[PDB]
Formats: sequence, structure tokens, C-alpha cells
Amino acid sequence: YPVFAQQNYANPREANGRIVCANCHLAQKAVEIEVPQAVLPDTVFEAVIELPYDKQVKQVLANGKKGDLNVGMVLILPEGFELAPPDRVPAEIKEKVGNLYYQPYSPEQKNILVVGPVPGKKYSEMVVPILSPDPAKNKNVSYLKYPIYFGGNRGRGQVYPDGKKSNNTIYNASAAGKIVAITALSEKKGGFEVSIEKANGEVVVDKIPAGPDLIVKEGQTVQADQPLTNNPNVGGFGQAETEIVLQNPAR
Ligand code: HEC
Repeated sequence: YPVFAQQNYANPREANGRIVCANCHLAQKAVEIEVPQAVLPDTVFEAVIELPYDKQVKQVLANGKKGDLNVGMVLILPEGFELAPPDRVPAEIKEKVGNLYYQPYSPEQKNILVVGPVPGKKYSEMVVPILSPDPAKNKNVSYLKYPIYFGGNRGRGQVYPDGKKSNNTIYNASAAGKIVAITALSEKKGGFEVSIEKANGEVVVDKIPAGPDLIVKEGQTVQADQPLTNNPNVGGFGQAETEIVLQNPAR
């Protein structure tokens, strides 16, 4: 979630350009973003983003069942650019923005916006109203061709802030040995217990949450860290970059 980014990363974009959502949303899926080629200072314009995905395909949810995918994103604009305040947003654009609450990444990064989680079915494509700065009143800005970076995600991540795997990812054998037991963990609550008999005779019990399916059977020999399940992830995070020229009005 964007909140996870904000809570554990001071800056969403790293030196090499990767967005930190990618440290947890481990699958890549294209995204798109479009802004006008140029804009006059102190004027509102639109950033149209798209986080496409097959809406017919459901994902593994935290509770183990299957369900809809939700979306979120992080937008990195040049210093001085910001979310346009409502009073500056023309009605027809508000219409297209809909019911979304773009928030600044932090109070000190108003040029960095985020939104999500929100339903992917409804917000697969979003519009963001941006107010351009004015080089005249802001010494940190000039009449340049500026880059804009975007990170769009749809679907649950593979690992939490603590570094533990979510149930929406691949599970692996903790040790090498013979699977002498696969117990349908909990009563209709999902998950399994896979007992691996190590070569020394010790049995360790791997806990598999409900969601991913098993690809191993009783009596099967697995190598250390060998996969015991499929990869249930159907979502993904994508990055796109664009640019806009801050025009120098003239008279
Ligand atoms: C690891 C610390 C994460 C970072 C950094 C980001 N996300 Fe994440 N996200 C993560 C997990 C483990 C999950 C599942 C959480 C749960 O309660 O089950 C999520 C989920 C989302 C969602 C919801 C997706 C859905 O329900 O289909 C969204 C839309 C999402 N994440 C977006 C997102 C964005 C844009 C981020 C970058 C700024 C981001 N996440 C970072 C783990 C982590």
C-alpha cells in the first residue's frame, strides 16, 4: 500500500529510478501516464494514468479467498508542482477525477502524490489535477522540459514491511527431505502443514497459508528452498516516465 511506502521509505524513488513499491510488489505490469506536452505557469492540467489488467481474473486475498484487485500509485512531479486545490479545479475535470483523495507523500513532499487502495474495477484509469508552479515566484523552478515519474500498482504484494511473505506468493521448503505428511491445515480455514523428514530423521513442519496451491505430494523428495506451491500473484506494479515543458508566457 502507498501507506506502507510512506511509513518505511522517506523517498519513493531511488537513485537508479526504481520506485519502492517494487520492493514488495515483485511482479511487473505495464502502466501508462499522459500529461500535456506543455503548460503555462500557475495553471491546472491533467495527468491521466492507466493501470490495466484483466478484470476477469481474481486474486488471492489476505483471508485466503479469491477477489477483486485494488489499485494505488505514486506520482513524482518536479519541485513546485502540486495537486490543484478544489477551488482551482474546473467542474468538468472534477467530474473526471471522481471520488479520489490524492494525498502528498509527506507534508514536505507536496510534489509527490499518492492514492490507493481503491477498487481497480472503477479506478483502473485515473485523472490527477495538477497545478503548475511559476518560475517567477519560485526560484526552484525554471522554464524547462521536466520529467515526471509514475508508479502504478494493482494487486496484493508479496512481502510485508517486516520482511515476512504475504500469502500471495510462492512458498518454499525450509529444508531438504522427504515429505512424509501434508495436512489440510485448519478446518475449512485453509493452509497446509507440510512435514519434511530431514535426512537425519528430524521432521520440520512448514506452514503454508491458504491461497497458493500445492505442487508437491506425500512421498515426494524436495530440495532445500525448492518450491512447494505455485505463484498465485496475478497483479503487478509498473513504472512509466514522461515529461512536460513549463512554458514561459510572453508579452
Ligand atoms: C512492502 C513494505 C510494500 C510496499 C513498500 C508497498 N506495498 Fe503495496 N502492498 C503490500 C502488501 C503485502 C499488500 C497486501 C496487504 C494486505 O492487507 O493484504 C499490499 C497491497 C497493496 C494494495 C492493495 C492491492 C489489492 O488489494 O489488490 C495496493 C493498491 C498497493 N499495495 C499499492 C502499493 C503502491 C502504489 C505502493 C508504492 C507507493 C506500495 N503498494 C508499496 C506491500 C507493500
